[PDB]
Amino acid sequence: REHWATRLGLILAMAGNAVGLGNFLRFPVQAAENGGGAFMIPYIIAFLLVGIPLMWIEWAMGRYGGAQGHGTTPAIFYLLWRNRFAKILGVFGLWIPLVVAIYYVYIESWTLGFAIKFLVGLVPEPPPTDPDSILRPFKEFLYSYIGVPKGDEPILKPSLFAYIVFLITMFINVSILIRGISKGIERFAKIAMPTLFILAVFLVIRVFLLETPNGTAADGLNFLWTPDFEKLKDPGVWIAAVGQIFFTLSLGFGAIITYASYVRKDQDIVLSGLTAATLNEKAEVILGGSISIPAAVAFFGVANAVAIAKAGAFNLGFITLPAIFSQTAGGTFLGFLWFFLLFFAGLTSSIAIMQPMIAFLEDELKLSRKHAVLWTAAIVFFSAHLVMFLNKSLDEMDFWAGTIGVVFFGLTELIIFFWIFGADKAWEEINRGGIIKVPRIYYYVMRYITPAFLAVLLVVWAREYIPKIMEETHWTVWITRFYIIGLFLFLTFLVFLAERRRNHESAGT
Amino acid sequence: REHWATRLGLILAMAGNAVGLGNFLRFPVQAAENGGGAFMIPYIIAFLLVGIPLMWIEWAMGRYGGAQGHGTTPAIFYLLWRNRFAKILGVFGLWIPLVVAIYYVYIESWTLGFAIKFLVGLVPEPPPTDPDSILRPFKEFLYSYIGVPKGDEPILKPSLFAYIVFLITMFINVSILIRGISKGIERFAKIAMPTLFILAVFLVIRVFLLETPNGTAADGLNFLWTPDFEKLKDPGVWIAAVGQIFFTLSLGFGAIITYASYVRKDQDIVLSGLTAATLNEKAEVILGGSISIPAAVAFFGVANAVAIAKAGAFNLGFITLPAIFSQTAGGTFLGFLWFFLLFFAGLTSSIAIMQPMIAFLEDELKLSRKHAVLWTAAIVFFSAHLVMFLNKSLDEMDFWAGTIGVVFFGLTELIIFFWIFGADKAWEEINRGGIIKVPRIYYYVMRYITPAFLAVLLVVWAREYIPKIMEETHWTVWITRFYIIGLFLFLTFLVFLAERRRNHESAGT
Ligand SMILES: CCCCCCCCO[C@@H]1O[C@H](CO)[C@@H](O)[C@H](O)[C@H]1O
Ligand SMILES: CCCCCCCCO[C@@H]1O[C@H](CO)[C@@H](O)[C@H](O)[C@H]1O
Ligand SMILES: CCCCCCCCO[C@@H]1O[C@H](CO)[C@@H](O)[C@H](O)[C@H]1O
Ligand SMILES: CCCCCCCCO[C@@H]1O[C@H](CO)[C@@H](O)[C@H](O)[C@H]1O
Ligand SMILES: CCCCCCCCO[C@@H]1O[C@H](CO)[C@@H](O)[C@H](O)[C@H]1O
Ligand SMILES: CCCCCCCCO[C@@H]1O[C@H](CO)[C@@H](O)[C@H](O)[C@H]1O
Ligand SMILES: CCCCCCCCO[C@@H]1O[C@H](CO)[C@@H](O)[C@H](O)[C@H]1O
Ligand SMILES: CCCCCCCCO[C@@H]1O[C@H](CO)[C@@H](O)[C@H](O)[C@H]1O
Ligand SMILES: CCCCCCCCO[C@@H]1O[C@H](CO)[C@@H](O)[C@H](O)[C@H]1O
Ligand SMILES: CCCCCCCCO[C@@H]1O[C@H](CO)[C@@H](O)[C@H](O)[C@H]1O
Ligand SMILES: CCCCCCCCO[C@H]1O[C@H](CO)[C@@H](O)[C@H](O)[C@@H]1O
Ligand SMILES: CCCCCCCCO[C@H]1O[C@H](CO)[C@@H](O)[C@H](O)[C@@H]1O
Ligand SMILES: CC(C)C[C@H](N)C(=O)O
Ligand SMILES: CC(C)C[C@H](N)C(=O)O
Ligand code: NA
Ligand code: NA
Ligand code: NA
Ligand code: NA
Repeated sequence: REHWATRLGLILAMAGNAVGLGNFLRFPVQAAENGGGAFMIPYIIAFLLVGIPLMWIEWAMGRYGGAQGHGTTPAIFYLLWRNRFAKILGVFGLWIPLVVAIYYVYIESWTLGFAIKFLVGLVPEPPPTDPDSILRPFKEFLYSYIGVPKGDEPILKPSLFAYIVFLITMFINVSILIRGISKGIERFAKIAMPTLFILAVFLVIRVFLLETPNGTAADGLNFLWTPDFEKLKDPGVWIAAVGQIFFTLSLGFGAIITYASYVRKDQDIVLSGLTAATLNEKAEVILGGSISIPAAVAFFGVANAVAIAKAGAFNLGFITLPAIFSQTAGGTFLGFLWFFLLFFAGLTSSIAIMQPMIAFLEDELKLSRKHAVLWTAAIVFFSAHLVMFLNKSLDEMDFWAGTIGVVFFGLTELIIFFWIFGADKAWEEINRGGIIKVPRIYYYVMRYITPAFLAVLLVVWAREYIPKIMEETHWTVWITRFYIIGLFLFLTFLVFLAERRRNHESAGT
Repeated sequence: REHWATRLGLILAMAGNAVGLGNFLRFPVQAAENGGGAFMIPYIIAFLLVGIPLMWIEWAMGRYGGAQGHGTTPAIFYLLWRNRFAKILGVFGLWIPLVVAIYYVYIESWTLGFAIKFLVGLVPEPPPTDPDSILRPFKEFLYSYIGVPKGDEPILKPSLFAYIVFLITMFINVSILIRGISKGIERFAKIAMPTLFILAVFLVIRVFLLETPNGTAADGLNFLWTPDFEKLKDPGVWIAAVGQIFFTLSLGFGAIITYASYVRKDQDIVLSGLTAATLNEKAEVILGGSISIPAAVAFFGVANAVAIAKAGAFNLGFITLPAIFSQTAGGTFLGFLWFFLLFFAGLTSSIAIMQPMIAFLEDELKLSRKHAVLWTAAIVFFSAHLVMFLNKSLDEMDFWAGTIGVVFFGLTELIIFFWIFGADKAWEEINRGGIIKVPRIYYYVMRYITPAFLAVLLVVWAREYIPKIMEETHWTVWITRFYIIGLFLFLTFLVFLAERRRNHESAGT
């Protein structure tokens, strides 16, 4: 089996798995939509009661499986729980990252296409004070790129440029993955993460210099970092905060598990896992939090900044920020640096969510790395046509896989490891080889608090939120539901084939 | 490998593969849409220049593959042509029958549901002369069963009854297939084919007694059997005639090939193949041709009968015929006998188009028959939800797979066997073990006339017909296109896995 070559390499690869579009695009919107500082308390609490303990659990399950030649959850769950149902529940750790990759790589491709156009100055020209006259050209630019519907049909028509850039983006992901863990992912992380850090710091500095008649970047920071204890009682804020913690730490996607499956059996995961998690959190709250929101607030004031965030997932990052930058000297190049940052952040994460399918095909069906990578890319490339052409298909996938799925899977993996496999065995396994030990209090957090917290969350979710989504959506949501259900049945079939191959092989040995 | 147990068994199974909904539903519409007797000359000529020679070619390829343990075209094409492209072209002999099964089993399920309701008398009551007042209730009955759209959305809503009957129909197909070739398919054919023949003869007799002020059944027969040489120049009629010959003989679906793969290496296929073909043709032109058209013509006259046929694929068989029968004593029970006939005709054919996927999984991935059958049923059952809920998805599948695909595949398989593998080797292989020999003239028909006839047909098709279909259809056709393209990529992946398994096994031996 492959292994990470260096400690630093492992840490930066895991940090790049985590630090992605979630930090720079998703966090500012979630924080802004949910009251700024009012979001931050539930967020910090979720980091402590869910993010940290689940991070250690995933690293441990991955390292444990990897020791036996298995890096993905159909096999790993079965190692932990010798029951046919383990293998079926395990399919979610292939299905979730595959479905997420299907829309995530497309959005990543937009950042590359925007980086290219901004570099070469093929960008809109706003009319030199009316905000709408400045924003409209950037709205039109995004809408033309991805091809937002102008009529009643729920159909998208991406530009030829966007489509070619998607192909290029898939090629770049493949170019890294095909080189494998140490020579591909790890080597890339050592270049990409320092680059990303420097680009991000530069942009934070530039933004901190923004001052207009409507405010300063300081006003943005104050909005994000001033607590509002009256919102601690709002379930929606808690649900938002927990969903963001899963998404941002890559938990419940089978991706931390698969990366950790390349950690040597004896090598520490306590300090390493904690470090990757903290690095992500710094990039999220310090870097991601200090760019878009303070820029928007400086230019528009808090109330308008908030309304922009609520407006769409992509408004702040693909329309508003470049529009604001366009009002400054060098602003087109600053937009380039922003999209380049987003691109490296996305790329280091998308390789992490394609690696589970790759590991499964290699570990369980015994494909060569080359074939595993190319068939993985083929399935993602083909499937992404749904997200490219069907309006809101992206939203539907992000909901089932990237929102509900990961929380369900996090609870599942915790129950399997800490309850079924055995709490003391799990605890022992997490701590084995640790440079530090997990604080004792965390045993009770993992065994009782985390699953209870998650279980309640899912119930309140399913009761007061999802009913309005199974009944109040356009009929075309069933196109995406049908297809991703088919993907699950497909992956289940592959796990069935893997077991038949194993059986036929055991009979020959 | 399994083998057919008896000569008669083999013949009736192959006759039941052929004799299906194509004979009783499709033929009358095609003949009626294309001038009755004006259709019949091109049809008879296509039977001689395409149907017969391709039937022998498929039996021979199947028997040839079966001798080496292979019943499906990815492997068989590769045996005939040791080239990677053979295996890829061979995927069409899994994809075509799977896609066709996906809509064909659903339509078969309607015949079972109608048989049930007609048996129990849960049928419409027409108002005792106005044709519309008699037809409308039967139109409404079909539209409620399958759930035709009442608004603008291209969405179907089948009744709960129709949905349960689809499940039952899948179960019945599975119940036969899971017993295998000799104890399942062959044993069923020995019961079903005589039943079908007797039901069909009874219905022809009953219809021949129809006389109304608008005409007699005799008028229907005269319309169908009176040549119109002025239509011999119409390409559309030729295209219609050839498409019907493929569909009705099950050619180009990989299904005759797979059945023939269970014929012993030494056993005759010349007389056997010819007999199955002739039996189908009698059931088509004598039985299928003498029921619906003469009934409709007797009641409505030729011009109206023709207009009914042009009205929809299903109007004549599911609306008009039962409406006409309802005007006669015992007419509800006669409708039962009609739908029961259609059900046995469909069932004996649907098992034939599921068997290729089953044979592939058994032969190439080494699944047990039980697992091959159940996974096949699962994929068909799941996929059929597209045809059940998306208006016109059925039409799109029937076009790409059941219309264009089979003609393309017929030409492909002929080129592979007779040109690449070798005309003299092919000829030798067809005739080996024959109780009779193929007439010498047919060597030149197979080598030159058949491929030339097909090639011209496809060109004239692609030039003067398909352009109007890639540009003049509703956007939702891309939902079905996307999904069936995904099915091809899926089957290609399975052929890739089969080759890797074979490779790993050869290295162990
Ligand atoms: C591998 C799956 C292929 C399914 C069909 C893909 C069709 C892609 O179609 C392409 O779309 C681009 C973006 O809109 C257009 O700019 C191009 O002109 C068009 O060829
Ligand atoms: C990495 C570089 C990818 C380049 C893809 C080129 C796509 C060209 O796309 C074409 O460009 C023309 C000129 O702008 C436009 O007028 C056309 O509408 C557009 O189709
Ligand atoms: C379910 C996902 C399948 C999407 C396949 C879409 C195939 C491409 O479809 C083509 O796209 C072009 C670019 O928009 C259009 O200009 C063409 O009119 C259209 O034929
Ligand atoms: C919500 C959970 C937050 C846990 C923060 C743990 C901080 C560390 O807590 C420390 O743990 C050590 C090891 O068990 C003990 O020896 C120390 O006395 C204790 O203070
Ligand atoms: C491609 C096949 C599409 C068929 C699905 C048709 C079912 C439409 O049903 C609709 O589904 C929506 C989404 O759940 C709901 O919001 C609506 O209440 C419901 O009427
Ligand atoms: C295996 C793939 C499952 C995808 C969702 C299938 C949903 C079937 O839904 C069923 O449809 C029937 C027919 O309209 C309705 O009568 C039933 O009330 C409904 O439960
Ligand atoms: C093989 C027998 C299958 C029987 C399936 C029963 C489906 C019942 O279906 C129900 O039947 C009621 C009474 O007719 C109707 O009023 C309801 O609308 C319908 O949903
Ligand atoms: C692409 C094929 C997917 C189709 C899945 C449809 C899932 C079922 O959808 C359900 O169907 C019922 C019966 O029509 C409706 O009454 C319900 O409103 C709808 O939710
Ligand atoms: C369109 C093709 C129709 C072919 C009909 C063939 C009828 C049989 O033709 C016969 O074939 C025998 C064997 O070669 C010869 O010995 C006979 O002389 C010949 O008449
Ligand atoms: C589920 C994803 C659907 C996206 C497909 C959108 C492409 C629509 O494009 C349309 O396609 C039709 C069918 O070929 C053609 O008749 C029209 O000319 C064309 O505009
Ligand atoms: C940042 C990592 C991926 C995030 C995917 C977010 C998916 C949901 O985001 C959605 O939010 C807005 C809601 O009005 C819409 O305007 C957008 O179309 C978008 O699909
Ligand atoms: C008989 C074996 C399967 C035949 C499938 C036929 C598919 C095309 O048949 C179509 O023809 C008519 C055209 O107006 C439509 O009314 C129907 O909805 C039907 O889909
Ligand atoms: C799905 C994950 C790889 C996403 C990543 N953690 C991010 O924040 O963008
Ligand atoms: C697809 C084939 C099995 C159809 C069959 N030959 C019929 O006439 O209905
Ligand atoms: Na992150
Ligand atoms: Na990343
Ligand atoms: Na037939
Ligand atoms: Na049949």
